[PDB]
Amino acid sequence: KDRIEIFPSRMAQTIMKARLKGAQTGRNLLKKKSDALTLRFRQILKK
Amino acid sequence: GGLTSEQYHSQVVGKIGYIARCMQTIDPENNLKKIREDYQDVLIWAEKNYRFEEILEASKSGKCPNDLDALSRRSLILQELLRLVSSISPFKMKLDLIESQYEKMKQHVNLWKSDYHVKLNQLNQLTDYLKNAAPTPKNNFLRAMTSVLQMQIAQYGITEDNEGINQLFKLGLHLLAMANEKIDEQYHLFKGYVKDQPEESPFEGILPAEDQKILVKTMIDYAMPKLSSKVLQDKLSALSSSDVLTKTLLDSIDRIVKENEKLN
Amino acid sequence: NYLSQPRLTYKTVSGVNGPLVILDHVKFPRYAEIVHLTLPDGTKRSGQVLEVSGSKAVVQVFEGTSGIDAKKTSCEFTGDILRTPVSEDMLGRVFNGSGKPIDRGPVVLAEDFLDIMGQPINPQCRIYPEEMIQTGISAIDGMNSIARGQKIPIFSAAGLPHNEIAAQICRQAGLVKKENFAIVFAAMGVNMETARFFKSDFEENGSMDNVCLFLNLANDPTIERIITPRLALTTAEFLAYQCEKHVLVILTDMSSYAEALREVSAAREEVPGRRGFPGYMYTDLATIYERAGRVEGRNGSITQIPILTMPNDDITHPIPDLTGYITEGQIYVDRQLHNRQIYPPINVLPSLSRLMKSAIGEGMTRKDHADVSNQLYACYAIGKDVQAMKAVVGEEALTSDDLLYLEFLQKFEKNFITQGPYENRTVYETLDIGWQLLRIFPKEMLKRIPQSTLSEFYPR
Amino acid sequence: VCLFLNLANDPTIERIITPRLALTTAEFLAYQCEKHVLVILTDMSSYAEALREVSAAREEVPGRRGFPGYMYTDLATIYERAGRVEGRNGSITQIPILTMPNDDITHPIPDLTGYITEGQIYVDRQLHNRQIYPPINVLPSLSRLMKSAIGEGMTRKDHADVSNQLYACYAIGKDVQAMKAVVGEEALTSDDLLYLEFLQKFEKNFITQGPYENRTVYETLDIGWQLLRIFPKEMLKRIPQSTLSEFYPR
Amino acid sequence: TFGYVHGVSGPVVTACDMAGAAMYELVRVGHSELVGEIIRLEGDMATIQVYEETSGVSVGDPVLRTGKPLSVELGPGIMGAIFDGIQRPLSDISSQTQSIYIPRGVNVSALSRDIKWEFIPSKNLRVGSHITGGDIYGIVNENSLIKHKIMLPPRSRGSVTYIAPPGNYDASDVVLELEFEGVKEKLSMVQVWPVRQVRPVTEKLPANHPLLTGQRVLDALFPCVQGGTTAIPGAFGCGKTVISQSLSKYSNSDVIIYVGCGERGNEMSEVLRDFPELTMEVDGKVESIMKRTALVANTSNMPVAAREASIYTGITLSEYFRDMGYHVSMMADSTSRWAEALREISGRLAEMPADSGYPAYLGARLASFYERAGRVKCLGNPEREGSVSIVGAVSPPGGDFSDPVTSATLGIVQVFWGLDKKLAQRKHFPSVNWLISYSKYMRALDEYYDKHFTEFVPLRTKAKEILQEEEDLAEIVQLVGKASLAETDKITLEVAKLIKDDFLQQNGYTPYDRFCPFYKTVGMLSNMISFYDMARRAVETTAQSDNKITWSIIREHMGEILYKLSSMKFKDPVKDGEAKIKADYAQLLEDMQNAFRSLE
Amino acid sequence: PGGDFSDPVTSATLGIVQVFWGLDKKLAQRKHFPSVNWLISYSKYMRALDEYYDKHFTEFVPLRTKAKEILQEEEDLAEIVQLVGKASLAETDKITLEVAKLIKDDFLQQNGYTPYDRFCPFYKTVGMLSNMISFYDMARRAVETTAQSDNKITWSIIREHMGEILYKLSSMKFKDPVKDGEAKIKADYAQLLEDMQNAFRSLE
Amino acid sequence: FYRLKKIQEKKKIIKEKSEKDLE
Repeated sequence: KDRIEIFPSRMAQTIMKARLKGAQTGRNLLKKKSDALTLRFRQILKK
Repeated sequence: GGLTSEQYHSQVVGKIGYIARCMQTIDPENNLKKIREDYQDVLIWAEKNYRFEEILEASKSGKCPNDLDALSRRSLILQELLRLVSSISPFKMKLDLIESQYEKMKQHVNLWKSDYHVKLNQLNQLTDYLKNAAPTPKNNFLRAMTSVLQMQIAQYGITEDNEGINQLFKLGLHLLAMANEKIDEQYHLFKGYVKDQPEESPFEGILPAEDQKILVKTMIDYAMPKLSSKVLQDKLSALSSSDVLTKTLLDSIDRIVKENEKLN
Repeated sequence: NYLSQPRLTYKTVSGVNGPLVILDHVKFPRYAEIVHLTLPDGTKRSGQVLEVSGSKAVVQVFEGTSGIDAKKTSCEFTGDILRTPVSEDMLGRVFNGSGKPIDRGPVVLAEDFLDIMGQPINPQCRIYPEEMIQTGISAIDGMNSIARGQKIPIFSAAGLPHNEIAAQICRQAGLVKKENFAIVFAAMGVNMETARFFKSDFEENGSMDNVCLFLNLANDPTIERIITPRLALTTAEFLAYQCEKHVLVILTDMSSYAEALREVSAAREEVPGRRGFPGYMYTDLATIYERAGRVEGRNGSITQIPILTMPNDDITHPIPDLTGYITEGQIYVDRQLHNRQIYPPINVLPSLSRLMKSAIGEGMTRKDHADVSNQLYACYAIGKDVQAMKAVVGEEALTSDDLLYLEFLQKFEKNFITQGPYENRTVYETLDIGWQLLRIFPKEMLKRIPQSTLSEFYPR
Repeated sequence: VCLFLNLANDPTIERIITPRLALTTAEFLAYQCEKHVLVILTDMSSYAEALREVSAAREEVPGRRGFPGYMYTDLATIYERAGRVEGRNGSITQIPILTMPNDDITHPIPDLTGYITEGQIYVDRQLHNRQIYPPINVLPSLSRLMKSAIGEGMTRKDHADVSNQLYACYAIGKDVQAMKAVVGEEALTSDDLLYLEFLQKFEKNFITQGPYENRTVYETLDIGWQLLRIFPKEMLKRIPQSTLSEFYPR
Repeated sequence: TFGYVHGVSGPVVTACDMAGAAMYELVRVGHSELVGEIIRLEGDMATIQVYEETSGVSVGDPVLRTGKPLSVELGPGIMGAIFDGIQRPLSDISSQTQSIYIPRGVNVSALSRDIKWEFIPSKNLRVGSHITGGDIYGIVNENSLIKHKIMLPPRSRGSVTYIAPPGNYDASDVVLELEFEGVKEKLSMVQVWPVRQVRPVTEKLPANHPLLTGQRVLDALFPCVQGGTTAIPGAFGCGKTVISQSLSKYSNSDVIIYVGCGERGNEMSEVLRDFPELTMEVDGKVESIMKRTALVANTSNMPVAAREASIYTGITLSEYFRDMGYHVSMMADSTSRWAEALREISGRLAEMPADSGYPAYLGARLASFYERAGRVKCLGNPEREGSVSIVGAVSPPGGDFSDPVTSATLGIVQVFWGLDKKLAQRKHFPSVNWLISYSKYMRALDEYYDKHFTEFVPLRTKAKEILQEEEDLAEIVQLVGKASLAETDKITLEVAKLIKDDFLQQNGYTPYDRFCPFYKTVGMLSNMISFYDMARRAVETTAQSDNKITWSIIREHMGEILYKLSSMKFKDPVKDGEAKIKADYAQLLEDMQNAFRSLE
Repeated sequence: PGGDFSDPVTSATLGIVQVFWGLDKKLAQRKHFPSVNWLISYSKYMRALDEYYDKHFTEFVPLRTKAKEILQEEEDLAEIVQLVGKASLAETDKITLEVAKLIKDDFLQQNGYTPYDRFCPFYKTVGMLSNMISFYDMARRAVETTAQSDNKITWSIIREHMGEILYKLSSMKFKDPVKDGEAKIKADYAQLLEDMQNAFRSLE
Repeated sequence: FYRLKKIQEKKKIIKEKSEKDLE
């Protein structure tokens, strides 16, 4: 629910930071996808 | 959040002794009957030559007045009147004005928030800086304007909204703030004051004759560079015979320079 | 002048416990008094008094206590703390972590016996950093310039070539040159191969006349690893503040220093603090890092470029974390650039030389330099952002300007950041390389450079 | 009224006895003089920090966040002195106050207080940042003694049921808001958008109230019904059909 | 008096024959007189936490106990000095030693001896007269600015037996002698006070008069009060220097005390280079701000207790100038690095760690620090008010405010000036974020504003609303483009831009933005909000009609009004008199009203 | 304890050792042997060994650098494919993924229990990598030579024409170091280089 | 930290007792 239920350890801190970089990268890539499609969508509406 | 009992009663005996030391300076002759009567409780305990330990034990016993806030209000009113009377040392205030200003303060809600305290702090601020008044137009003008202020305060008090006093604070404080190299702006400010005062001789007799001559010489010396013609320079130079600063000197300078503005 | 009295020697070893030998009946012992131990076989050994209490003196031996006994072992107390035999002739020479020479040369004939601990530089006597030190590396000198007297750690990680960067800085570094510059290179917990690399790569390449080299190996005693930074900084203080030299100190692994502090704290039976390091780790790191800067009325100045192997590649760890609090910005070596074979692997995006605004200016470099670095930063950052766009949209979806930021990124990594281990670039040549990359864009696109600077330098 | 003041500049160890003095005065007034007393304990977090300080300074066995292992019992020796007692007309009521460190509800200070007291009143940035004074978030709030106090003669007979349905509607309102923030209204149902509108109507009328505005429970329940009337009668799934049939059309 | 060193383990020295010593008594250990405090007693033995490096201290070295706990000397010569964290004066250390180092075990007195300052006794005093703690027995004219009131220490009281006549005297010369209970005390201009103990006062008052910084963004949106406690997020890209230098040059604060609580070596020297070079206008003269300030300074490598105590020395000094009747401002520059030095003491003492490794008492150490602020009725006879404000900079790790030192500080301080890197990267100085910043003192300042600036409360309210609408509308602007918004939204955005770029931004290096008086701050914001109210009236009053007003129609009919509004920042109080600036603002108001009369 | 390299034994070891072969749970789980992560492992001895390599194996250093580059660009391309699929990938990015698959599955991968892979000599090792990277260079040229041209040589046109060479490339691992001596292996791989060049020449 | 502070306290007590037993 509120947490991923990974048990606390110095390993788990490392894995969550790796996943956070993963999720922030995936956010930015999907945001670039959204921006590129939104630009085309506005251009296509103008057309 | 407060004081230890020893500190609290120490502050009481201090304030009680101090109100008496203030009476001895605001009224060495005992003329101010209504003011002295209002402090009779604290004054008795200070006038009797009790030891510090005896009056402290009397404060612990509550035979002395022992409310620090009550003593603080009483002491504050007397100190603010004492500051007023001290700040006007060259001009004694009329006794009826002292008791009147005291009654206004006694009846006021809070002195620190009062316009009286603002005006008095301005009177002190202008007065205090003069202890280092080396010869220069700014300092000569400030000694002059402050001497007028001290006389007017001795004639009107602080709570009276005399338009001259109120304007004189603004002009004096502006000249005090005005940068020391700004000789033409200092000259223009002081010139403007003498033109705006209703009297033809606002500084006459208020300050030493040597200082009056220094004012006349200051106005002539910082006017003369504006004249290009030797005849008009000589006509303006001749004004240095006068000792008292007057509107007629300014009007003489103004005529002679405004003639030079068309004679160049 | 000198301690005229003779030294005492004690057989009275009341016990041994790990690295500690506990003398008793000792006369007036000092905290941190240096002692010489003699073993039963006549072997000499070194040590310091780690605790004193009445007649007891708990010596921490430098070498392990192996061979010490209660009855034949003799401890000689020198009556003073450890002092460094220091002199200007320490330039062109190689020392172990205790300050003994290892270059086949003689002991140091000293000009002074400075207290190893040093003293705090008086903050009113401290002067602000005022001019650049060239490291010779373009990713530092053209993007993260180092002011003479700044502290700036090179954050790195296990397996990255930071020792090669440290060595290349130590060869190439110098003043701007529009003999009075000296390097104090000091290396802690170094594996014997990297120690051969540091010794050989300086001695083979002429630089020695302007470097003093301290080596402490991974298998050398943990207490000599604490002393190594203090010798380095004591020599750097002598060279700068007694001898006017501009000095660059290269402390090559602050992590193994911090691990040595962890052991010295365990030696006093102290309870471990944050992440197992001592509570006072900030003051010990500060006692190393703040022995730096310029001082009023002297030309000498100690700059520090520490190198710092980040545990687990994470800046949050107390070693990098406390270092970021004390030092004026940081350089990051990056595994991403390393795997891409960009040597030096210096990532100019997270890196920041905090005092570069002081280091760069008219009469210290070309007047354009600060503007060039700002525009290069923007173009590399935007190039990375456009590389993330390319990854989503493919080349046919990009604009002409996006293709310029990609051409810029490719050429910038492959010409500006990439240097090689022996090519030396002065700040002037780094700026001409910078301008060669900036010229990829039309003049009006260089938005962080003034039009006056563009008119003087944009044409190639 | 009586006040016991220990200020942030006063000695920290006095904070151990500061609430106990208040309670010892309350026990005299309530149990010996039969008065009713409301006892306010301001900054139980600053109290708990005085315990954390003493604990750390004595090397006491730590619980979570380094508070003493006995912190629950020390807090209980304060809190449990609230209550009525047999044959005395008096009553001690306590309203402790605590600022949660980093707003964390799982922090030992709120958490142990949570176990000891008869439910919690809670205040939240989600209300305060929108100027919704008093910023009392109902969902984390509860009262363990409310169920026994609610009922006929003490309150209107419906009050228990009105409460139960207000919690359900406001809870669904928060959950549909959490959904909308991802997906927009296009993936919500018309009923979900009605719970989102209920949340807006609810906070602006039920919670929002002036610093001198006094409301009885009966006016509060009339407001509660005027909010519950946002849904059709058959949607009010926590309330019995008789209560609905009497009050829903009013 | 002398005890003897029993043992040494790291920075901790055990001593013996110490039976007459006290907990937290300050002690000199070793022949070189290293400073340390008694942290434990165990009989005739004492354990001393030494501050300085203990290398070379020997068993049987002397232990000379100073009778008093860690304390600040107070008197003339405080002004202009660079003290360290234990009040060793760095200027005297440099001058006397002729060395770039602080030598281990300095003995230099905090106030220089043999400087015979001009002293005037209090004209009301007499032999036999009563006197109490906080009574002024004279004045020392150490600087042209600070007439330094000399006053009886808060514990002392009695009957005056001697006062020095007018003359030249120093910190060691006896100035006052008094008898109490048959016992005589001799006093000098130097006074000594325990650094961790609050200096007592007649009443700690509510704070109600503004501390003007001269910056529009601060003084308009998030005001601070004399006596108030505020905080700043100190970082590289924050722009803290713009606040700090402006406060020292222009504030209505009679004394400034700045405390370096473990700044970085070079960053400390940047501060100590600037404050001498900073100058201020007073009485039409120009003078160095060193006439009205003192710097406590500590680099990160200074002794742990010198860092930890530096914050407490700053406020002990500041309370002493408060007690003289001065409105003191204290700046602390690195409360995070202070909490680290505090943590290092706990780590050496082996106290149990609390949240994030900080000590359990960190909340109380911060709270008892900030509670030493405020306005006060001082002790003694003249009834004088005085105050200490405290600016406490904090360094949230990576911008995370949840660290206990930062979280507690923002929980304690009534004002926060949220400097933001995103603003400083665009040169938006002072770079204060107008959404994240806050001030709790508004309810208290409203008394002053209602008296002196009655229009201001409506204006600040509308300003925050306009700025909040910009942030909320910006999402719609990105989602559908600015052109798709309503006319009331479009004029709202333009005024928010006008406020952001021409009111909240202030380039303090320029002649015109150098300082902004409160009258100019009200007049600028009054004109901007008057234009907003008229624009809003025109668009809303014409909505749904045939004839309709929009931002383009307004701009086409009155583009000179938008230009005149932007020009207001360039109007300079040094060149133009306050009456002239007021008349110009009255003209802009009449101009915009007549301009809107062409549309409505 | 959980394969975590932040563990204190690993941390102390990493400050000391000049070579570290970081084996990875994800590779071991998918039964990639010998399970070495090629983006976490390192060898500080490269500096010294480059003297031996430049004396005996002059092609190897270029190949070693290009190999690690191809493998790092594989991680970049492999991450983005999770979101974008193939749609953004340039024809050179496809050639990078194809050769990265050959290098990962047919060069880095090696079966420790099967006699064809129990041990691999250096002459076989350098020859395998020489072929796979010579294919990358020639394929990358074949694509990029057609940039803005009237017709593009795509990754698919390459992959179809080169199908025999791709099968030969993957097959290089099967040569038995016992029965097929270094002379025979080098000769076969020289025929693969000639076949590879001639197969690419049909598109140039 | 707590466990190790208790261990160090037990050692301090055992050191003191071992010295006292020699008097």
